[PDB]
Amino acid sequence: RLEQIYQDVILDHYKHPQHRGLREPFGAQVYHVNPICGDEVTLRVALSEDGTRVTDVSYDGQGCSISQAATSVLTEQVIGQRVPRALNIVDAFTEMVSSRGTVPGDEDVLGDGVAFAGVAKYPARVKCALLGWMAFKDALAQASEAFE
Amino acid sequence: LRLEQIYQDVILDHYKHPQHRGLREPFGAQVYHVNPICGDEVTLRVALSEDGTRVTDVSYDGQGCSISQAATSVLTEQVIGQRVPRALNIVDAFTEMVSSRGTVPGDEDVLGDGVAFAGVAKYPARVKCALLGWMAFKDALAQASEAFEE
Amino acid sequence: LDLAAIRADFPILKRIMRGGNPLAYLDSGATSQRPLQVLDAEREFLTASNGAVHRGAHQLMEEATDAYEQGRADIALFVGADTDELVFTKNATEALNLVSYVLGDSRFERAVGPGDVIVTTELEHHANLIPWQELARRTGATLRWYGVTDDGRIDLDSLYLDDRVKVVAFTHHSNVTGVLTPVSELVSRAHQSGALTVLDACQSVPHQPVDLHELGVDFAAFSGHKMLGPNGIGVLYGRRELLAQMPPFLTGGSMIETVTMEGATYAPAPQRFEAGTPMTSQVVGLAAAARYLGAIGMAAVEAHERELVAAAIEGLSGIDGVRILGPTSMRDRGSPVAFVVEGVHAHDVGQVLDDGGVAVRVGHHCALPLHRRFGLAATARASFAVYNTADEVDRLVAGVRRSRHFFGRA
Amino acid sequence: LDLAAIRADFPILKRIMRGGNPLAYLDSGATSQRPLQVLDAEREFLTASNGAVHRGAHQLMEEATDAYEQGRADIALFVGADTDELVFTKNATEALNLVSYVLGDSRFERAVGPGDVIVTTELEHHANLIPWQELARRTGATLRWYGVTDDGRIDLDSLYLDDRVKVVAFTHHSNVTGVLTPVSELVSRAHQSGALTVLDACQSVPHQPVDLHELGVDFAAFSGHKMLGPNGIGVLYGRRELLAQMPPFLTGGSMIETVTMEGATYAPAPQRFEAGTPMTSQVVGLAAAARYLGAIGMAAVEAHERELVAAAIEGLSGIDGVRILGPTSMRDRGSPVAFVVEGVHAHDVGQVLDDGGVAVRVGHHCALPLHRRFGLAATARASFAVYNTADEVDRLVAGVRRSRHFFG
Ligand SMILES: *Cc1c(COP(=O)(O)O)cnc(C)c1O
Ligand SMILES: *Cc1c(COP(=O)(O)O)cnc(C)c1O
Ligand SMILES: [Zn+2]
Ligand SMILES: [Zn+2]
Repeated sequence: RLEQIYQDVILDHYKHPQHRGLREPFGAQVYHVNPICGDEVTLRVALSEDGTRVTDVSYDGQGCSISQAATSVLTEQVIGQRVPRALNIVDAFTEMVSSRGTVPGDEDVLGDGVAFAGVAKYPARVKCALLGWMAFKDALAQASEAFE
Repeated sequence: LRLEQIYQDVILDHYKHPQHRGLREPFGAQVYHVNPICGDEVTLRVALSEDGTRVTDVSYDGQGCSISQAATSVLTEQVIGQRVPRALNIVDAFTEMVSSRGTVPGDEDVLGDGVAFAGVAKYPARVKCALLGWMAFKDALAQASEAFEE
Repeated sequence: LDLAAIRADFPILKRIMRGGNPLAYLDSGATSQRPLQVLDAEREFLTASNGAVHRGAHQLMEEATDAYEQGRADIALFVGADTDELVFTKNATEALNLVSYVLGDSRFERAVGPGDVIVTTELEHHANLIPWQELARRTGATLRWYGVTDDGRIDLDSLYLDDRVKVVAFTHHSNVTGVLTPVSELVSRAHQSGALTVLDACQSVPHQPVDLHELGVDFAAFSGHKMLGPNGIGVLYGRRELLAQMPPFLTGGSMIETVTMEGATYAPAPQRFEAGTPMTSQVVGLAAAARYLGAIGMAAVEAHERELVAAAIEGLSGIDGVRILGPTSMRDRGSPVAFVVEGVHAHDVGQVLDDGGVAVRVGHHCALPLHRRFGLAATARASFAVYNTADEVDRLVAGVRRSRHFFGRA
Repeated sequence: LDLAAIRADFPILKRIMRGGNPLAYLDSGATSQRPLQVLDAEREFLTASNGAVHRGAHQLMEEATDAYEQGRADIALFVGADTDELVFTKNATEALNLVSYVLGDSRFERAVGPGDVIVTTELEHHANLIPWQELARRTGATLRWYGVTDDGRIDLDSLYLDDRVKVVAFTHHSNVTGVLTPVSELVSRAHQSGALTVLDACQSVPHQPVDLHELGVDFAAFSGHKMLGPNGIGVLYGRRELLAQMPPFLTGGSMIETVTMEGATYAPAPQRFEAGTPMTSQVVGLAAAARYLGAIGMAAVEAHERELVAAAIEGLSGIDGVRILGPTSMRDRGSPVAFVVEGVHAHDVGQVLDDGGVAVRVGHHCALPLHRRFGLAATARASFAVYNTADEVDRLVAGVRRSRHFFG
């Protein structure tokens, strides 16, 4: 069907969301809201003892299938990764969803992330998809500042 | 010639040789009016008779275009010596003619040389030029009448 | 009403949307569509008579000035105002800001200060809330508000006015609950303290007969682009006697009577409130919109919209887990219909509707305090115009049912 | 440039006036005429993509939002700003008012108060004068002004360095004398007191290349309807770093970050300064006007207008008893040409020109203190646009001779 936008990976993460619920420890906490009125997230990032790897992404808040599925998929891609590799994946995701139909995304880099390719064609919903990703980007930058 | 139809001889004559120019004493009211069409201005006085029933003088100074200055000159010739209510009726006939967009030619029996401003009406921007002295007079007359008794 | 003939006036209504279906535009609450009579009145002006207004003395200046001041007169007749009681702004929001700033100006005898109370409502669009918060902030006045009833009406029991109350601001017609407010009661109450009334009429002027003299409000704001008219034009109504007492808000050319480097004196109303080149061709368009609606008849417009609203409430009410924000009756109610789908986020409901070509607004509709009062982060909102149909309401109901099936709720 | 091709774009220029002559429109300084690309860009948008901007999430909202923000990008490119440094207002006047109100706001660090000085100029249009008078009235700041030289230029020798100066507001390009101002010197002087600069660019943006970054001004205002664009759209430029520090002016929907009954927090610039539904179709039309002018090229527009201006100055100066208000020299000079006819009131001069189909403005052109400085009640003003012609200048000169004959 012409949804397509609503891919099985997206419905799957919405029904069965990964890493939901704020956990401790954490090194920074952020609160982000969709410019499109109706989605929000509180998101925590914990870093390793040496500050080099993301050990946890925990979050809460309410939103649409696309905002909540995007945030679940984020946590799957980024937890246990080197900070620079986490940063690269966020850039890859942002480039794909922001491209209109133009960038398919690389599944080696994004994993289930590429399922959000269909959203690019619907620019109002791109903001739904980005909420948790830009929230993680904020919280990561803050957690790395915290570290030193 | 369209230009001659707005700029009638009476207008060019009063413009070139204006009547009752220059502020005089005595007077009952003084007003200052400015044309929204930035460039025309009048300081105008009205004197009433001892019994308050007649306009005995209209004195004025200021600066403006052929139409604003000619109209004030013609105004003074029409209302000097007239009963206050007759002066008021003459002003209303003048305003109705020039505001008429050319549908009212005016009655020369009521307006005299006033009728020469008929051709102004179809130039709505120039209507404010013609009305400057007449609305100045209407204001000053109502202030001079109120001033009188007491 | 000849609905087919009216719809034929609006070129956009023929548009095939990305999913393959003709547009069903149910978002006139946000912005209305334009009939050819409006588009053509503005284009004819622009290609024939475009010149400066009230500035110089050439032929095009006279035609433009005639079009501007006749448009003001046409719009005043439509809303039961005198010509001189209308002020043109960029939007209704600016109209409310203008009142909020003049009410803080030391040169206005009804200016608010410490000890004074400004009253608004928890029902309001943000345009009829934030400017009052800012007026309170600048002056030291304080802000109070009516709450909202469980059926989305102004709760008149929630606030007692007292002599400190100087301003009472409220909606004529809610842009979310569709409630028609009790104007004569609120005016009567405001008058017990000699308070000024400010009426947000953005959703009344396009949808029902409006007579601003009758309503007896001090100020009213409305929006051109919601009543079939151009973008870039809002309207402030002020009682002639109040406008005459007010200092200017925005200053500049055309609103002055004298000027030196040291100071200025200001023109009479409404020119006092119109600084700089006005939205000349947009006055022409909005006048054409007022004449268009006048010719249909606003009673006939209201009756048609009320039929669509009632069918929408009936159809959505019949879906399991759908609830209306606002009355489920038609008592003192019009457009729009805002609703929640249990288990389906408004963003998802709106995406499913849009896939069918049905355009609804999703979010808080610029009325977040209202949503928060009902514990809601967003609603879907079907608003209606004279050009909408019962068949489009059926498509709305089908799309909401589809959104429940698609998201596995049933 | 193909002048005949350019004129073929403007339906109104074919009009036959009441005196029986084709229009000679010499009043673009008050408002400009619209080419088909601008009329059609707006109408195509309204009949296809008209939806709310940044509100909801349906297809028409996406198209309307794309058109709004692409229009902001197109206009910013045209004036050498970044996209995020342009704020849409109903007119240039409102843009100068916005700055004049934020400069009195307790929440702005650079706001003025008692002991502070605001500087404007005696050359200014009223839009760049009255808001400074009002800001002085509200805050207790002092107003001062540059004077005008005998040739109608800003008199740089008329004010001196004063640490109290916090705001300097000045024209880029006079709407009466046509003088092009020494922006670089005025900015350098402003910086010596840490003053903010406010550039009135209403007569530069339509008439010459403008690069607002290059100019180094803090703020600039210009008017859509003067640059072949729609009515109802002005632009405020503000340096990014400054807009970020600035509290809102108009408040309401679309400009908030959070709201409760108790208070609100505000969106970033430029959304912070756009309260309520914007002039969405007018942005589309103004972007089309910027593309139109950009396709001719603003150097080519200025060269053409300077040819017409010189011909007007030289032809009118050839009439006994006709005086220019502003320089006869073309040094640092462009549109328009304001003049007095000895012994013939400006209203009578304009009426004779109008009888011949030539539209000029008569009066003070919204710059009364400038006229007063020269002891003038009113002037006639011929202003020039890319569509005007040498033959229209000849008709202007002929009409002014006719006015001398008719009244002389
Ligand atoms: C036109 C003009 C203004 C005012 O612009 P609006 O669009 O009328 O508000 C200000 N300054 C100058 C120099 C102008 O020519
Ligand atoms: C649309 C609307 C506003 C704002 O009008 P704009 O034209 O966006 O400025 C204010 N109040 C209500 C009730 C509205 O529906
Ligand atoms: Zn969402
Ligand atoms: Zn005159």
